Amino acid sequence: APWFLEYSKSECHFYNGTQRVRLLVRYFYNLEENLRFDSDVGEFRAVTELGRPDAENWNSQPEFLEQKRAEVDTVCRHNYEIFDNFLVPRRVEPTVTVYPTKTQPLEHHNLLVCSVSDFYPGNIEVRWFRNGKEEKTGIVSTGLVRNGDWTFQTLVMLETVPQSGEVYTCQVEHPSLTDPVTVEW
Amino acid sequence: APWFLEYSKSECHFYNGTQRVRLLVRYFYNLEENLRFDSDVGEFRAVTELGRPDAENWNSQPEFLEQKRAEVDTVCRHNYEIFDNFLVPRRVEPTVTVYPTKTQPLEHHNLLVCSVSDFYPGNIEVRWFRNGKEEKTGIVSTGLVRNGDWTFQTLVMLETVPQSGEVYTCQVEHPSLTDPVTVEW
Amino acid sequence: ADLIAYPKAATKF
Amino acid sequence: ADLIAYPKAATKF
Amino acid sequence: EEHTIIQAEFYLLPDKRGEFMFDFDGDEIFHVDIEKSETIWRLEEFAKFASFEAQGALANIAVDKANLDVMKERSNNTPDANVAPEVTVLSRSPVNLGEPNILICFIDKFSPPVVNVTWLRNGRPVTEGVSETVFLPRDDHLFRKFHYLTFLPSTDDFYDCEVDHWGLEEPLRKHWEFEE
Amino acid sequence: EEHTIIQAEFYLLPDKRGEFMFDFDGDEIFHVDIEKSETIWRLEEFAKFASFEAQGALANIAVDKANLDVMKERSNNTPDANVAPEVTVLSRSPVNLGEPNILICFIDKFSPPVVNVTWLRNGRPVTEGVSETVFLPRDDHLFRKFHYLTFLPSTDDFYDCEVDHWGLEEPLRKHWEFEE
Repeated sequence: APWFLEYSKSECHFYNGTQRVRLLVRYFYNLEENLRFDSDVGEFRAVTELGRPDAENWNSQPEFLEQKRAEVDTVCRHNYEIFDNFLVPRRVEPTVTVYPTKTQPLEHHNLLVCSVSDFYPGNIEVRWFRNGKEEKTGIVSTGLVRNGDWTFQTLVMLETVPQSGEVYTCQVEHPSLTDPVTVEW
Repeated sequence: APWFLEYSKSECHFYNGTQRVRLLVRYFYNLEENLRFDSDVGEFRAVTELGRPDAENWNSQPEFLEQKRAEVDTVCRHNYEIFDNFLVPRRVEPTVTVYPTKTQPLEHHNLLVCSVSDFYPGNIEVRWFRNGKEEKTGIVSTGLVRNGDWTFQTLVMLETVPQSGEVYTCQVEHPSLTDPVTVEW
Repeated sequence: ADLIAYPKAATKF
Repeated sequence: ADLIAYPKAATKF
Repeated sequence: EEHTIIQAEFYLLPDKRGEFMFDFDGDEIFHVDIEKSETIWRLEEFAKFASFEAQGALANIAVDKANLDVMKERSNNTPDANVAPEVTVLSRSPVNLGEPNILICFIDKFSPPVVNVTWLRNGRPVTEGVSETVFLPRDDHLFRKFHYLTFLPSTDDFYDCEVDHWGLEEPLRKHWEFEE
Repeated sequence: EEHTIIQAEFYLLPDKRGEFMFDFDGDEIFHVDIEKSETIWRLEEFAKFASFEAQGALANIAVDKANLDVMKERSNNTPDANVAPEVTVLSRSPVNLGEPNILICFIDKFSPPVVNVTWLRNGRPVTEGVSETVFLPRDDHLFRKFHYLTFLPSTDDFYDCEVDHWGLEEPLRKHWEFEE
């Protein structure tokens, strides 16, 4: 089945607040990125032959070029100011629970799971401790799972042969928490 | 065990009555759809190598091709006219009942079930209300269950912590009904 | 009771 | 509720 | 008005079985009993509104028989796998003790279109008060089918739908019990 | 502070569909319903903090419609393949029997941005208690999308997310079952 798609993305990149902004517009036709506008360059640049005509045409209109370069402030910085009031500071505390499982054959238990869900933003720390010593190896994770509704979840598992008397602790550090969250097992 | 199956489907698609008809014949050999005839195309088109011979052979017989294209009227529209007298207008009013359950642990009640059964056709609306306000979240459904005998059934459940004094209403809208059906709890 | 039409099956080689 | 700006789309030939 | 009329037919080897039927928006209108050469309406009432000349369907099957032989030769070593069915069991309508009802055994997403279905009541085969549909078409290349069992609701009995298919290791058994 | 705001828009033929949306660090802020000409915030709460004038987005789409026609002519036989999606199904949060939860159907790495998604419970289509996002941007030229199903956890039911895309031979079905 033949399909035709005119698709563009206008990416506004921020480094340390709006201290350094960079606008990057990318144009695609079906599966090919054919042209782009890098604010750090100041003008359009063809990515493939199919995008040359537009670079030639648009680059020769000083009035229009001036307008794009200004978008770094008129669009990027402008919008950041608005979003900095509710999106940048959004915080949702995670729900932390621990629980054992098998995974392998059976008898006893070999996997300790630390489930961290329903949190935001995405940067988080999850550590495992065995009677006070941080377990660095034997860790298996599902990675940072984005839910699409502005929340994340993840599982961080420790492979172990539990010896009665041992206390395991899952420690979670996250911007929405004033103090590390711990859960023992 | 080796099995061999020659299977074909002749689908007649209708959009807004017989205003726009589209015939689609699909041929399968065991698990592979190998060839098809799309009336909107006018001729056979191989889906896989195994169906090429037939497209080549049948497409080169103008007499036969003319006959298939005509099936859009000789078969599709022709049959729709017949069925429009008893299948299109078929209506069977649903039986609606409400009842609470546990599902979870216990004590009190946490699930209100709206049971809608024995109805036709399949398009239906089931809404929940709490003292006049439509409950949008907390709804769980079994989906549109087809019974195979020209009737449908479905359960639409509301998750709640009932507070004496609150009145819950299940409202059902369906083509077979002149007025919405309501059941309180 | 009107007659239902059916699409004719074609022969292969 | 401040207004979000959007980059303007350019026309091609 | 969005609607769909599907006419489906096939021929299967080595079982030597054919089928010809009509579907309207997902439900069977009728099928032709190949052996007896007659039209079987899914709902009796349908017969007073339309009619069909069976011999036409039988001719179509004869063409499918012939074509299958061509198809076998044309692929050479075309034989392959199959798809085991999903099986579900639920009652037709709300179940009330003492009020006769019907259990539905829903067999879906499978091929070839051949199955062995057994209704069990407290582990015993039931052959009276049962019925079934022919192999119904899906949006894809697979089939679905319905089996029915009449029963008297009770708190101490239990039921099972046993389905055997080439794509299954051992016969599949889906359980059903009444709950108030 | 490292952050990224992506504004994405497209026009697709022959489906004749357009889209215009904003993304913040990978999550949708809002998108414009082209037909109704209105802003739809991904999270209700967002509306009290900002606003958008939809007509501006509709103008942009009009320009993209026009440009598409130029692009079709400029490439001549530009048509090509497509990319089938990866599909995954997982629960939103830890699943506990009797506690309503949500299944997430994650559709990733595909193009064109068009799909048919169906939620199945014990093989049956579910259309109540479901929702979805529009086509979300990736770091590359492909799209991703999320579908959601509300459900009551149980040891005997099973689910499936059915996804159909031009890049797929047959519709794809990803399974999910509860496990303690």
